[PDB]
Amino acid sequence: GNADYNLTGFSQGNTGGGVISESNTAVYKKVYNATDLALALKKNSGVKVVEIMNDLNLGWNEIPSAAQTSPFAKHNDALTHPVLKQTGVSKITVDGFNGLTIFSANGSKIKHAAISVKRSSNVIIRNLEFDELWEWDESTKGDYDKNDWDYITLEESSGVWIDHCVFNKAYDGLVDSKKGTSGVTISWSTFKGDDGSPNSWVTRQINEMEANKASYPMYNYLRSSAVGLSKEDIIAISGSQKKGHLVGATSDESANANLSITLHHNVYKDIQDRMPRLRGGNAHAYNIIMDATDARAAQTRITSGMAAAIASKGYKFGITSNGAISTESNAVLVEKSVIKDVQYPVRNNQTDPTNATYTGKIRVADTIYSLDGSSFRGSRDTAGSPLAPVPAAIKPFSWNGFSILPYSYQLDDPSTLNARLTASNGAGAGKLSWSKDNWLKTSY
Amino acid sequence: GNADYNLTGFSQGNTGGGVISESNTAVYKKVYNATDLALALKKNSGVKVVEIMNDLNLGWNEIPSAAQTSPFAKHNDALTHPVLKQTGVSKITVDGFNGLTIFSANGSKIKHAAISVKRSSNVIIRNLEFDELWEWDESTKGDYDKNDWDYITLEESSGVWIDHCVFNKAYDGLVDSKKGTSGVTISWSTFKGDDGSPNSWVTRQINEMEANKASYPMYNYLRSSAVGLSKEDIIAISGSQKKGHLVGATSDESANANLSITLHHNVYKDIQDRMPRLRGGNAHAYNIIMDATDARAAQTRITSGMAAAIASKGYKFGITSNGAISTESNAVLVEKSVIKDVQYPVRNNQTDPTNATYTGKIRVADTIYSLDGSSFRGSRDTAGSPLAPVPAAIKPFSWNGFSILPYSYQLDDPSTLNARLTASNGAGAGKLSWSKDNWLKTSY
Repeated sequence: GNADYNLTGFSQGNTGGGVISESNTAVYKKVYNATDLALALKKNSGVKVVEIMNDLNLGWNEIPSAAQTSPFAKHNDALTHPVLKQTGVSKITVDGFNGLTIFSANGSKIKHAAISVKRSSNVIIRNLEFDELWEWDESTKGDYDKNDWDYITLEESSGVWIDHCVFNKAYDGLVDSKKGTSGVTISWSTFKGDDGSPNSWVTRQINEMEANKASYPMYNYLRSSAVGLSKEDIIAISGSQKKGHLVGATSDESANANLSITLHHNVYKDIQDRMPRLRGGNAHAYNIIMDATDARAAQTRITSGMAAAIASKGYKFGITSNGAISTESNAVLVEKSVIKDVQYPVRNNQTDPTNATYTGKIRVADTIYSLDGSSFRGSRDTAGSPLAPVPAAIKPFSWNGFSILPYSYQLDDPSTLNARLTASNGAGAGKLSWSKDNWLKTSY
Repeated sequence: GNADYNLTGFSQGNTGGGVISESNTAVYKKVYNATDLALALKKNSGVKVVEIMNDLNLGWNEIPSAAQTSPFAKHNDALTHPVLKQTGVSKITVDGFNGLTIFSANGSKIKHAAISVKRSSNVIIRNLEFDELWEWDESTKGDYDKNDWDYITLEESSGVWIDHCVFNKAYDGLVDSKKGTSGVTISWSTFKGDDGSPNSWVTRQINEMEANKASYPMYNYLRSSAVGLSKEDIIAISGSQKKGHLVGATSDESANANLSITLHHNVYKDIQDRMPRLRGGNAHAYNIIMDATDARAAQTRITSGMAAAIASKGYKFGITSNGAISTESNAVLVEKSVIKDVQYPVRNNQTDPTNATYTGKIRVADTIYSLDGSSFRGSRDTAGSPLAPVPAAIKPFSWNGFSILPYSYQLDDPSTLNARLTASNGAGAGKLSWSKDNWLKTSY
């Protein structure tokens, strides 16, 4: 039952904005447009609950002039997506809030904006879908290093629960946790790539370039006889999301040791990397799914000779196939999860395998794994395990600062997890239909 | 002016155990004896603040039986000091801590024990004096290569602030940083030798040998007609501390590139060497004093013919006169400091001056220097400077991995620095008397 939906993990104790009546207009704000949101989330507003009432199109050029002020700012410019070049892209900074809930009753969408949570505590964000924050990268040749658009970034914050949300493609990260942010739980959420339908977000981006190839040199090269990718090939390869969760963004900073995050009952569908990528702190994932089936299929479209031609011109275009990554003395435990078609599911050092300073600790327990039709269920520790950490000499697993995790939690069997998380009442926004006061609660 | 006491430098971002009330007994431990310390510093104890309440005598043979267990272990045996042969010497290993402050309210002493910090992050150590961890070396003939007793060793750790501490003689090093440890600041601290008073620690060691000369072949040789040193001469020459800070202990290890350390507002009185000695990484010293006046005086007791007689028998006994040393592609900047009676204040290659791989980068900016009554104020780099790096071909200075230091800081003028640091509210333990909660803070 509904206790399956309880707050668990490192965000334990977070009550957000509390249980507040919708009639308490001073502290419960119903948001219908960008101006309402700007007024509600203005620093020191004192607002405790923000109810998003409908989809919000929050790009810098489409919002009312009254909304073009803190907490909204113009983000880095859209350079390539025909829609985003019109709408613009905003960055909305939630700063200094202590005890805040942002939710919608029926899975409203947040489009064309990044959210940054800074210097805040006890923030709950639930039942929202995040979309239309990706575009093709010409400027940095496939590296996605310019726009810096991420759906949610947490900085120097404490106690954050993101739950029953859905995230689509992003130029950079989906949910990143930085600058010592502690007490994060992300649960019951869907992270997915583009599905390649004929009017998909990615297809719309590619169709624009196909009609004007000379204006997009990387795209033009990929389509040219030097490489030989079809437009359909490029849509398929571009469908998967390049980056999941960056937990600790700067190398060898001691504030990273304070990062803590729990991921559970989430689906990561065609996410190429960072589930999570950790530096220094403590991350626990249980009952998650990393299903990279479509990304793995897309990789079949790039042969070795094509890959050589792509890289020979300095372009990055292809499929990364990573799962969980622990670096820089971090601790990651994955348990009772399902991993499909991820080639390197368990990584312990990204920077220099013979420099132990860059190695993290990582362990996987009772997890189902499949690669190209293989079948394994077990741990990272048994001889020959396909979940063994690579590539550095292994640092024996232990948490950082405690012997056992400081919370209890309920575990499902991984063999039935895919059915549960992909059901009509599974992970994501707009799946759970109950009275809206339930979105303010943290246990059932 | 309490902001003068702010945490700065590479340990920025370290908050230690945080602000915790002394009434919060689960995580704030008052330590009166070795057993209390052993319980508080046991791996995974979860303790955040350790308040040392009084001087601690922590030798392996003097502590309670209940304290003879991890995190305490027996160190290498005392072979020569009459006191240490009775008390024994312990090694206390702080392992796996994240966010820990160890302090005392009034400058309590830690005696007869080495502290090793391993695999830890965000550690603060303040207002403690470290003493009685030196003895005469017969076994390695003056090399001090056997006992391996150091007051503090940091290994594979991140974020360490040592501040308002005092260090006396040690067999080996005072504070060493190893195995890729980064984010270290040492500030407002005193490092001093023995003062040669009639019951000083060094005098007690020499008196024991004077009464039993045949049992100490090196001491006996030095006193013999082959050399002609008096007991008083040997006490004076032994008074200075041989080694300061070893930052990177193994030649050409890739983890050395990750070492970072800031030294500031410290006094190094009669320290012969290693202020700091760096391999590979980055070290910044500002507003420090290296005052080797008494060591320089002691050197006058060894004439050329005496020195030749000492060396001819394979003994090392004398006065090294080094300051800051950068090796193996490391970067050391010293600025706004005072250096007195150090003959070789700036060194760039200890292992083989004809091999550039062993040369480090080093620069000194606006520093006051005096040798045998001379007077200079200036930099490393100007013609005829007595602060020029020796002895290898000079590598142009630059930091490793960054262009400018990743932190901001205020510089005092070196002309008033000696007065400031040797004042009643100057560097060292037992010097600041403010309410004890101030020892937990990192800014003022």
